[PDB]
Amino acid sequence: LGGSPYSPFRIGLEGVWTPEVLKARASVIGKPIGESYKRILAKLQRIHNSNILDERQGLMHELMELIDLYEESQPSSERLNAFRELRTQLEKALYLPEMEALKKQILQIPNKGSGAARFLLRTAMNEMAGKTSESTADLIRFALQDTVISAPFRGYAGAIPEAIDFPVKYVIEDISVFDKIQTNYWELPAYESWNEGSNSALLPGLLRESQSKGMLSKCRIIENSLYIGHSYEEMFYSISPYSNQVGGPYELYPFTFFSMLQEVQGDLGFEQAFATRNFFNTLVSDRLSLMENTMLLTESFDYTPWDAIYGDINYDEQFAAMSINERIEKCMNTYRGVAFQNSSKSIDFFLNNLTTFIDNGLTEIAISDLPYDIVQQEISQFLQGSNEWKTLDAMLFNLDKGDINGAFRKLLQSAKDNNIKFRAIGHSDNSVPPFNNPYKSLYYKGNIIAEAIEKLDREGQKFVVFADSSLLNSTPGTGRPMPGLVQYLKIPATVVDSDGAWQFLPDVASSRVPIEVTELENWQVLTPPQGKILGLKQFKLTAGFPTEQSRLPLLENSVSEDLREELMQKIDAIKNDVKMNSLVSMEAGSCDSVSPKVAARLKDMGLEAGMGASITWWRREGGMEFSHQMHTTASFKFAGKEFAVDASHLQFVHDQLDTTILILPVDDWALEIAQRNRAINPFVEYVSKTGNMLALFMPPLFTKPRLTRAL
Repeated sequence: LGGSPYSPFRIGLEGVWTPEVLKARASVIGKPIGESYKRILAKLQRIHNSNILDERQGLMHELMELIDLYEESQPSSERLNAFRELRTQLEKALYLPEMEALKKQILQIPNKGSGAARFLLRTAMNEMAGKTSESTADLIRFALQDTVISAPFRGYAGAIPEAIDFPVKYVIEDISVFDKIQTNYWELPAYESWNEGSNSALLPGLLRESQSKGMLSKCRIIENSLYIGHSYEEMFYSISPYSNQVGGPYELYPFTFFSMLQEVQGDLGFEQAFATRNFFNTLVSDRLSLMENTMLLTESFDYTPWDAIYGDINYDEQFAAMSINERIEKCMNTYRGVAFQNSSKSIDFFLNNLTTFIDNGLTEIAISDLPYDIVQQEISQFLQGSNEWKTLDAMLFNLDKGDINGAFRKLLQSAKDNNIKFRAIGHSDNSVPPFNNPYKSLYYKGNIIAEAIEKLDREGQKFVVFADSSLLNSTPGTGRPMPGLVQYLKIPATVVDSDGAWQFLPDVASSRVPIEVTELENWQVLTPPQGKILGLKQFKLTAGFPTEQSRLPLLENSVSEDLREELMQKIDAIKNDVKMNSLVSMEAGSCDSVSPKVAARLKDMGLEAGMGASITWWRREGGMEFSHQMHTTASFKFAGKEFAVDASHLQFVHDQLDTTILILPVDDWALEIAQRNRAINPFVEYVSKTGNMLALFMPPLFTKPRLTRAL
C-alpha cells in the first residue's frame, strides 16, 4: 500500500527539507523571493502538511515539475544547487534504491505533476506489495505512446474568465496566432462577401454564423482569447472526418474554424498545444484509470463458453446454409444477439430482412461509430422526433460520407419507425486516427466493450450490434489477448462481402496474442515471483499468546465439515507419537534438522507429504540496523489445504502451557509465527527449506525498513 512506519511505502518526510530549511539553503544575498520560488515554497509547505499518503506523493511529483521548469527556464540561478538537492530528496523519498529502473521509466515522462507519475507509482507500490496483478510495465508503455500523456505540456496555464458558462477544455490565449498560418481563409470563396483581411478577423463571424445553426455553441471569444468547450473528438467527427465538402447542410463555417485550429496546432498534439492545464491533467488521469479498467477486464478471461459454441473449426463452413431464416432466428432465439461489420452492405443487409428479425425478439440496435458520451441524449431526442440533434446529424452525415440515404442515418431512422431501441456504444476519447499503436487501440476498444458489457444488455433484450472489424474479434493486448466485443457478449461475429453473402467471422488464434513488447531498460519484476509478503507492517498478537484452546477453532474453520474428526485423530497421533516427540527442539535455528526428520516420520505414519513452508522477517537491531530471521516447517497434505507440523516452534517466545508440536494450516501457521516474533514485513514461501536454501532466505530487499541516509 502502504503505512506505517515499517512499510517502505510510507512516503516519509524526514529527509525532505522544510520551507524553513530551504530558505536558509536556497539563500542568495541581495536577491529576494521571486514568484517562481514562492510557488515552490508554497508547494513544499503543502507537502509537509499532507496526511493522506497518496496525495502527498502526488504533490511531491508536482513539486518536481516546478523544479524542472525553474531549472529549464532559469538555468543561471544561484537557487539551483539547493533546488537540485531538494529534487533528489523528493526522488529518494518516493523511489527506493532498488526502485531505480522503475523511477527512470516513470520520471522519463514529461510533466511529472500531470498525474501520470502519481498514478504510476501508486500502481508500482501496490504491485510490489503483491497487492495486485502485473500491470505497471504495460501502463508505462501506454503512457509513453499516448499523444496527451507523453506530450510536454505547451497549452494554456492562465485564468478562465468568470463570464464563461461552460466547462473549458482548450484555450487559444492570443487570437493573433490565427493570422500566422499558411492558408489565408480571408481570401477564399466565399468569404469574399465578408470584408475581412485576416483569419482572426474572420473568427467572430465564423462563430456567429455557426451558433445561429445550433453549432459551436461552446466556443467564445473574450478580450482576444478563444475558449472551447467542445471535445477535440466531438469536433473532428462532427466537422470533418471527412468532411463535409460541400457544403452544406452543415456549413463551411465550422469546417473553416476547425481547419484553422489544425493549422495553428501544426506539428504539436491538439491538447498539447491548446489544452488548459486543468483539462490536460484530468485527461491524463482519466486515460490511465480507464486503461487499467480495460486491462483488468482482459485478465484471466475464459474462452471456454464462447469456443464451446462458435469456436468449432468447422463453424466457418457451418456459416452457412443455413438457411438465413433458420439463422437470424438462431441469433434472436438462441444466441440472443449477433454482430455485423460496420459496412454499408451489412447495414443494407440487416435492413432487408428486418421483418424476420423483429418478428421474434429484436429489441435493440447498437452501433459503435457513434460516441455515447456525446450524442446519447440526442438519439433519444431523435426518437422523440424533436430535431434538437444538430451534432448527431453532423456525425451521421460524416459517417455516411454524404446521405442520402442511409446507411447509418437509415438504420437510425428504421429504429425510430419500427420502435426498436437504438443506443450508441462508442466513446469519443482517443477515437481520432491514426491507430498506428496497439495500446492506443486497446484503450479505444476497452471503453467500447465497457459500455457494451454495461448498458446493453438484458435479460429481456434481443440485440444487433454494428462495429468495426477491429472491435469484434480478439486483438493484441497487455501480456495476453484482448478479447473482442463478440467474445464478451457470447455472440457471433459476421461480415458481408462485395457480392452480398453473410457469414461468420473466425477469431484466428493468431489474433489471440500478447503485444510484441520490448523489455524496459533494466526492468526488475515488481512482485516477488515466488511466495508472498504477508503485510508491510509489524505483526503483533491481538490478545494473549496462542494456546491449544485458541488455535482449536482456527483449523476448522477451513472449508469442510468433519473430515474435522479425521483431522484431530491424525493430529493426536502426531502429538502422541513417541518418536515424533523425541525430535522436538527448543534451540534457535533447530528447525533446520527438525523438519527433514519431521517429514520423514510423517511419511512412515502413512501421512501424505506436503510442500512445507518458510517464513522470513526483519528484526530491529542497533541504530537503524535490521537483521533477517527465518523459520521453516515440514507439513502434511489434506483435501486441497496444507497443514504444518512444527516441532521446533518452542525456540520462539511462547505460552508456558501450549503443546510441544505446533499444528495449524500453513497460512495460519505463518501468521502465528510472525505475530509471536513481532515480525517486521514477513515473507512466506510455501515450501520447506533446508541448510543452504534456508540460510540465505530473507525478505525482498525493498521491504527492509530504512531511513534515507541524511536522516
